[PDB]
Amino acid sequence: PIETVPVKLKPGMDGPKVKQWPLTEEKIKALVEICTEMEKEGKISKIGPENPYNTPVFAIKKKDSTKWRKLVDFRELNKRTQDFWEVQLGIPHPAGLKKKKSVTVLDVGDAYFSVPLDEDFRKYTAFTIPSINNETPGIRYQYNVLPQGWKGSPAIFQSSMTKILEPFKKQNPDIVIYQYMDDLYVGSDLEIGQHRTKIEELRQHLLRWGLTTPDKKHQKEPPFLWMGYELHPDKWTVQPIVLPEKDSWTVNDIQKLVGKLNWASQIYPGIKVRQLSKLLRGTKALTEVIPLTEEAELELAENREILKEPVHGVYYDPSKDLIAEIQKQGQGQWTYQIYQEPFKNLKTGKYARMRGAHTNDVKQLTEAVQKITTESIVIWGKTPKFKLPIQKETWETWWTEYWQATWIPEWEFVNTPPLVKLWYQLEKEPIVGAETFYVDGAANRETKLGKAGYVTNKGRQKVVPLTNTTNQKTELQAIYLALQDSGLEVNIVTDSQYALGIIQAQPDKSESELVNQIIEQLIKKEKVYLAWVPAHKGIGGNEQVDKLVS
Amino acid sequence: PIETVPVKLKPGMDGPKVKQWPLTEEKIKALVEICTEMEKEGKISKIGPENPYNTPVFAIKKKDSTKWRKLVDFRELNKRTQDFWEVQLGIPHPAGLKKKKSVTVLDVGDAYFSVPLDEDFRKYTAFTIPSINNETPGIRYQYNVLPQGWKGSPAIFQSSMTKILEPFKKQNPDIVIYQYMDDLYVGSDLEIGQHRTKIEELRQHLLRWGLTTPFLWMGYELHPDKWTVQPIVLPEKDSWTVNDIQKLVGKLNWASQIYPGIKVRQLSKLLRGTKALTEVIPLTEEAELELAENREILKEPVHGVYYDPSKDLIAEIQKQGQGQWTYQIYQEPFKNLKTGKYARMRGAHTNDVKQLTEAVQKITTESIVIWGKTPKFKLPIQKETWETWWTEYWQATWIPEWEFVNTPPLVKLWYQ
DNA sequence: TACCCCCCCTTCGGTGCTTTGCACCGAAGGGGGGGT
Ligand SMILES: OC[C@H]1O[C@@](CO)(O[C@H]2O[C@H](CO)[C@@H](O)[C@H](O)[C@H]2O)[C@@H](O)[C@@H]1O
Ligand SMILES: [Mg+2]
Repeated sequence: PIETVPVKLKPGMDGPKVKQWPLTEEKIKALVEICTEMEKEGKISKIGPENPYNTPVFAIKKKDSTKWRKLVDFRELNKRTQDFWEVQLGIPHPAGLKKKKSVTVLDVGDAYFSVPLDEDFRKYTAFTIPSINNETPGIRYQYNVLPQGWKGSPAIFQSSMTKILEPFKKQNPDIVIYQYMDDLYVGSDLEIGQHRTKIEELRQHLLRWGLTTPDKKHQKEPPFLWMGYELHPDKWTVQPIVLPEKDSWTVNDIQKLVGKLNWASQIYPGIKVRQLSKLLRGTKALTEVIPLTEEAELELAENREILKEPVHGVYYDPSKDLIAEIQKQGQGQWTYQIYQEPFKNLKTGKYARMRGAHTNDVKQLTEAVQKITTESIVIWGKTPKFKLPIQKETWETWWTEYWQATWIPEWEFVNTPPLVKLWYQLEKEPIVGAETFYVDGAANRETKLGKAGYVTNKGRQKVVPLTNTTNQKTELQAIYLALQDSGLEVNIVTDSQYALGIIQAQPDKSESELVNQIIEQLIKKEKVYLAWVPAHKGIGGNEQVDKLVS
Repeated sequence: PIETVPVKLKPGMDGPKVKQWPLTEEKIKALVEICTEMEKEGKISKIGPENPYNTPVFAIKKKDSTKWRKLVDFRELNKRTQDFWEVQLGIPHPAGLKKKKSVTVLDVGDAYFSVPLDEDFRKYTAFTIPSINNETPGIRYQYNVLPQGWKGSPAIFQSSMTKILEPFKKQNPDIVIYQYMDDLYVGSDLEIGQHRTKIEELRQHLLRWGLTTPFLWMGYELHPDKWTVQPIVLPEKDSWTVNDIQKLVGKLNWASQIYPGIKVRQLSKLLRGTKALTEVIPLTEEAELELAENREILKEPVHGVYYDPSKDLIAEIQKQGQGQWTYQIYQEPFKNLKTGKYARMRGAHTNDVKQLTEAVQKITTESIVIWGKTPKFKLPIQKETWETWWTEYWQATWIPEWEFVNTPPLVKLWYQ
């Protein structure tokens, strides 16, 4: 027998006492027969006069099956049960597998019910089932094993499964076993005879510890169904993706739709979800129907064209380098491919996170590289060589001048438009023979009415009244005014820390229409010098323009 | 048959529950080998998911070392473990260490594996080794002996440590020895040859105990007597443009938060009109005194700035470009205990993250020598960028606390 | 009327300097996927 795992309740808390809700007849019948089976197997014990505890029970159908799995609502016990540290750290990915001569996929049958619960804890799993729709009091039962619905059942089974597999792996060092919950993957470069032997040795060792491996779940011939994928001997692919083609879309329809596209992006290159996700943004409840934007259904059409073809990934060769190649897709969307040989993608993906109100492509490309680096270390344990649509000169100018530390590992330029570039560069020194604009802006906190303007050495001046604004908005506005009214070269002086912080980071896109307008001006200019001075220190036109807008 | 020193967390605090981060292949291989050898020797033992605690682990190579070293990020555990100053186990700090001509850093963490750890405290040292592509669920261990990198290990071991060093100390009473975490700081005023000689003596002295009652051979040489300080300096010009004086006034106005006697009145007056930034303007006679007076004020030390042993140290770092990095150490804002500048570090002109990692290590090293504390860093870098790369460049056996800041340089304050 | 893990996109409230607006970030809830 599998040694138990000592499990306690949270200090000073007692077991659950939640009475069964009313159950519809059809379930009550199937429930009683499922209980009696578990009684005969010994998975549930019959005692119930002495245990005051009860938890509600329910049943749902098993996937692709007539069979019914009984469900226990243990959330109250969950709150009172000690916390567990989960040993499932991530999800295996087919692109991390090496190619194997012989492969087997088998599943443990009735996983949780083959691992004996901690002796003392069994009494708290107590439950009651109405024998005939609350006609007869019914029978109380306790679990003898890990019960479905208990927050500690996955971790305890998972760890027990590993302790059982531990000696088998150590004493067969030329086998590779991937364990996810009960589900097992077994690969070897052995003759299919020696492989079938080792497999049978594994099932005996597993059955010997009370873990069955039914033949119904014993896959022997490709394509192996595993973790939602299809494994062939030299290529892998995803199990078919079902795209809802409904003409009427609710919120929930788009959520399901966007999620499926996300899942597809791991191998289907070029998937984009920005426009569809924009449809989701808003207080709209799950039921309300939403019409597709013109650009939104253009994205869906391009997605279909990607999902039309059948794509396949290859497996990993630890002797070859890893290669990551990124392309800009516009509007803060990026896709990438990881591969070791051309056009034989291990996997693909997308990065589209828009973090920050004001950013640029270089920042986003760095974030995309950082995501790819981390995803790669998870799957292969090393950093891939990168191929990026950015000139070496561009990057060198960016990272050496930016005030934050930033870096990209070994990479080379790939000349695939649209290339990433910096759209403007602020001068380091004031421009001789360029009009100098001292700008400032102010708004009344109570009024929300503001003025923005500037004064110039040549004596040019301007003040603009503004409504429904803030101090910061007016400070940007004054800089916008100076850019609009100046020549191709201009020196601008301001006292807005807020404004200079944004502009000096060379953003090329912004969530603020006004910042976007400033960016547009900066791109048109030839030389722009920004300088900060402290406010209220009687400096230059700063003190003169501070009186105009105050 | 050694009795375990009982240890308790600070009342009202749970153990650490920090998730393990992904590890490269070479680092997982190093950990699996190291943890296998440690398990055979009883230093660690396998545990299950019923232990709710976890602390991240990874591996490093020290400077000019080819052999991997296991490193546990006990920062969370260290902040949740009872302060041993209340217990009186805490180590005192020698003010003379920073005055010695040479100070050698010795890894002595191996010694700590000889002392059992209190049974009731072992559950808090849990860590999880991950696997490439998640082939296996995490393999959890916990510590049975004093673990490297935990602040309780040197405290509990201090009794044995003082006894071991007692002969060497009495023979050479001029040598200062300070213990911080897994390291031994041994400073002397001897000539370099005799200094390394005395360090070699102490090595074999430690082995004699190791034979009777990562490796010890490595040693790093500091020279704290030569540690410069980088102060605030005003430029020297004979001709000033409007832009120059605007910069000067802004810089002086910022410095006034540190030196209150600084004035900008006569200099600000020079900016009355609205003029092109480029225009050259002669300094008024009154202004010249104000600048010279200000330069004099900057020379003198700040008033009422001193080290408080009960307050934490804070370090800020600024990237100045061209491989130049400035830093300030303080406990209260604008009361800097030390300021400095680094240039031409490893990774200069190619890698920002390596340079910043080196700066953090250098600053922590100085803080340990000068005050016996490691500061909390304000790092000029994005969180994702730092977390992606820093373990590739880390070469120390401790890890300081850090937070992330984004402060655009409006005044070139610490660097001209 | 259930449990544990990973992923993306959005929303929302807490936190700290850009200050009483604005920017950032982590949590949580929607979806996808895996297994009981
Ligand atoms: O980079 C900080 C990052 O690390 C985490 C997880 O490892 O926490 C560790 O680092 C913190 C920063 O010093 C420590 O305070 C903490 O104790 C330590 O576990 C994350 O919490 C944090 O985002
Ligand atoms: Mg003003």
